[PDB]
Amino acid sequence: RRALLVAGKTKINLQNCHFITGINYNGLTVKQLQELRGILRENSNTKLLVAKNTLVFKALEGTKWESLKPCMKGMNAWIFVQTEDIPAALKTFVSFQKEKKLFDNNLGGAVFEKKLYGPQDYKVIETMPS
Amino acid sequence: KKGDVLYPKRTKYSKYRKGRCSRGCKPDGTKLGFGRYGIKSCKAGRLSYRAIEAARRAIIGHFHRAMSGQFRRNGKIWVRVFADLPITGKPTEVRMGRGKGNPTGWIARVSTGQILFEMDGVSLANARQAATLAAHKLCLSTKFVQWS
Amino acid sequence: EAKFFRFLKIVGVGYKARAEEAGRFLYLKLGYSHEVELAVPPAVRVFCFKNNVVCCTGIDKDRVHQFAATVRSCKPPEVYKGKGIMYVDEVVKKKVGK
Amino acid sequence: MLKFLSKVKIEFNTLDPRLASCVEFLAQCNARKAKESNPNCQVLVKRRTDDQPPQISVTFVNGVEEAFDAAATSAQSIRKMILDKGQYLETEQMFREAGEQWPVIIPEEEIHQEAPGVKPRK
Amino acid sequence: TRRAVAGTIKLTVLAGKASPGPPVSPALGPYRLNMMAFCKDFNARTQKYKPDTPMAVKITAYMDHSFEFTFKSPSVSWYIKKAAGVDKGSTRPGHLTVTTLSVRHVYEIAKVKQTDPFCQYMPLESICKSIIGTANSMGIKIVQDLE
Amino acid sequence: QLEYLPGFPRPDAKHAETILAVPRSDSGKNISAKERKAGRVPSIIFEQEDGQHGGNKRLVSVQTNQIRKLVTHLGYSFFLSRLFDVEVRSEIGSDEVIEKVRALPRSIHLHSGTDAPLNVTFIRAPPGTLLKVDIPLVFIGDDVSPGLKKGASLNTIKRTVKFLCPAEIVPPYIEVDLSLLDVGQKLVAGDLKVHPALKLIRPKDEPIVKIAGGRV
Amino acid sequence: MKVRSSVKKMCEFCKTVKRRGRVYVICSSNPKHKQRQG
RNA sequence: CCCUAAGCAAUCACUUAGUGGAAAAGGAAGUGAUCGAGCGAUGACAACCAGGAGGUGGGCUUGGAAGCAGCCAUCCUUUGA
Ligand SMILES: [Mg+2]
Ligand SMILES: [Mg+2]
Ligand SMILES: [Mg+2]
Ligand SMILES: [Mg+2]
Ligand SMILES: [Zn+2]
Repeated sequence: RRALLVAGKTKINLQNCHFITGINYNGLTVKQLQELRGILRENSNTKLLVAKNTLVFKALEGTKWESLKPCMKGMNAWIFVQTEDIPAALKTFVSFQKEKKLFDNNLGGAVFEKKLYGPQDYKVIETMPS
Repeated sequence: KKGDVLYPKRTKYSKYRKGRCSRGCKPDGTKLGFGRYGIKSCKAGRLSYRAIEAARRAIIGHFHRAMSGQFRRNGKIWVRVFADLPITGKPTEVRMGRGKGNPTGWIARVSTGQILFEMDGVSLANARQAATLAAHKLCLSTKFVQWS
Repeated sequence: EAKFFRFLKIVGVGYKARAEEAGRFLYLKLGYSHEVELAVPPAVRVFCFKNNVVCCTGIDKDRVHQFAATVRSCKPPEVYKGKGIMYVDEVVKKKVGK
Repeated sequence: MLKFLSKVKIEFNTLDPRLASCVEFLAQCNARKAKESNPNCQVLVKRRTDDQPPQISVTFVNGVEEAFDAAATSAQSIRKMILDKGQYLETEQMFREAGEQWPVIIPEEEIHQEAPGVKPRK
Repeated sequence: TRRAVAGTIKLTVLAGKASPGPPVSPALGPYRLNMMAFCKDFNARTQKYKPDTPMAVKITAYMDHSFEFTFKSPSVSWYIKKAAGVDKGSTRPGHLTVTTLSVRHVYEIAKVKQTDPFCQYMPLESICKSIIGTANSMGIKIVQDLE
Repeated sequence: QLEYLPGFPRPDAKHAETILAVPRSDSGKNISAKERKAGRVPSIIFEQEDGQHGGNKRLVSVQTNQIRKLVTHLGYSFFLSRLFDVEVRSEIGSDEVIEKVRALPRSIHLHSGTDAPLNVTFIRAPPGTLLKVDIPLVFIGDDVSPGLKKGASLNTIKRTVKFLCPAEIVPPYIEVDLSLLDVGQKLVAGDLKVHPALKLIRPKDEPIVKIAGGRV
Repeated sequence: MKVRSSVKKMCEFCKTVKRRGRVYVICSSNPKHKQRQG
């Protein structure tokens, strides 16, 4: 029944999703975590969701978001970008690391147009605008 | 009635037979008549009225303590066993036969399966705990009964 | 080669521990009129350091652990001030002496 | 955790499906409890694009370095043998600091010698 | 920054009148905490408001005798028993109703209770239902409109 | 129109097992004890029609484990107010089906001390048979009722109500909603929501439940 | 050591152990809880 | 089996207490047999690691009672929680 929640939450999360990534949420306080979730929802259009690794992928199986399966280890927060404006969605977390000084919490792996880009790779996609 | 201790106000005769109590069951099975939870006996035997009242006091005190406020008084108990048989005895330094002795107490004859207490207006856990607390006052083997 | 180690702590004013002959003998001062002497068994050796700390080494785990238990049983820790012989990582829970 | 170590250098390829031990070790060693036991310690992360296997290579306080097979062993196993090796190096230390020769050595035939029970005597 | 938090104490002081002895006395004296800089920084903050506002402060005590405290606007209990009626909540709330309030005072307090430093992303419906919960905790009755 | 109405409880699919039976050659305490020693409960399958001369009776034995599991899972009253499929085979695991019938468990005897099953009675209920069934009551809405919010107590006077029921639409239970009950007033047997094809056997002025005055 | 016929676990730190064919209750927290059946 | 005439009898199970070869309420849960119940690769239990919050110090009581002396309420929110 608690998996039905995660199935529904990611079903609503993937209705307009263009981009899935992860954030290592080691050491983040509850106030910091809620602040990042709120920053991502008004300055951008992206919904953040902490869930099991095994549930999210099972709701990403037989789907467009199918090959992410290796990058589903560790304490992860899933950042379903439901807009098209990927550059602002990636810039606001860079602003978050710069302002709040949290360099242990990084963006690990992403899926865009069914391609798993490394964090080396989806940085020029933050550099380019529209 | 008579508050705590339960025995008849009067009897037709003062002195009764010993009788036999080691046998007797309920040949059709047993179901609760008033409550949702209950205590029934597993063996056949004799219970004194003091033991019945001790078990009733244990159930009442557990319901009084475990529940507070408005649900403290919402627990109800039914006593289905009644000590209506008088027992007699003779004093020391008295030889064997000069008639029956004076009455000394009251007993209840219990059969196998016979329901002793019934409970309602409480939780299942409190009913089980009150049944466990009441069983230690009784000389017969008992079992917790649930309505189903 | 000694693989197994167990470390004892001596707590108490005037309490001392002293090894004598290449680790084959242990001497304790536990507030008595004499010293308490323990003969270290074969394949076990003993050392004392500058923290009032006893060390038990050796190649048999059973003998080393048992000898450390024996040394602790010479003066087990008392509950009111923590004095006696105890393991280094052992937690003693104190109570208020009225 | 960090009371025997002076550098925890962890490197892994980000995409490879055996990164679980490395990221879990990063979870263990970057904790609030971990860095209040050794603020002088260094935790180094090297994210790389090539396909070397994940490798946790720690070095201890007395310069001893002992690498690990991160792709094949769990982070709790890594932590357990780090605790064991660090305790052994600490035992070897106050041994050398007090004039005792390290390693302490005994002949390997006193096991067969009979050992009577240790009775404390005056 | 790096300090392991020694303690965290909450504290109630009326607005601007922080003379450190009756409320700011043993409360900060128990944990070695300094009084002068704390009081000047507090009264340098709650000067914009009316005096005698029972404002609540959470002090994050430390080991280097340093302070990073957060000042919070007063409780919704005071906001509801000042904007509704008597200053005495029920003896048996949910059994003995004391004062009744409709929805609009709740809406205005929810507008006030969003201005806290850590509630920027909380929505007003959430705070409104929370305020109904606090009202039900006190015996205060809630309605649609009073006439 | 012989179907359960919308919004009414239906028998659950989880407890819709087939009761397996083998024939029994005799009656009495001797063969009953020998069957219970073999792990079986003595039984009988009969019908309403010729009550004199037996009811076209068939003596069978059912497994103790299945009967005990069904009585524990359903409950005693819920077992006796629900139709079952009974299959009679020549032996346990065979293929010679002797009778396959849809029957109501008319009675079950559990031992007064140990509550082990001693006897199960099945009455044949093809469609169009009217049976007197004791339907258990499920009380809901006690957390919403104004009478119990004020601290008053619930006097549950009846736990089962007897109804004459066609076999197709025997309700497994009747839900009694207590939500519109404040202190003092009571529900009677006429207030129970049933199918129109069910008839009360006892008078309609029989009190079911009553919220009695809490002690001030 | 408390010696009684009915030995019990009376806190979450109480463990039952069987030594020399006898039932004991040992407790890491409260030494009052230490019991022997007999 | 010997004492003691006749089996260290045969087959399949059980106990390791000399139970067998004295003794109850009650305790403990060893070792088997059968049927269930609940959870479980959607990752359960045990273990290790990180969080366990906000309205709020709920209202009353009250020298103080702040999750935790006592009475009443026991809701809501953000949440992975
Ligand atoms: Mg006959
Ligand atoms: Mg012979
Ligand atoms: Mg014997
Ligand atoms: Mg016995
Ligand atoms: Zn204990």
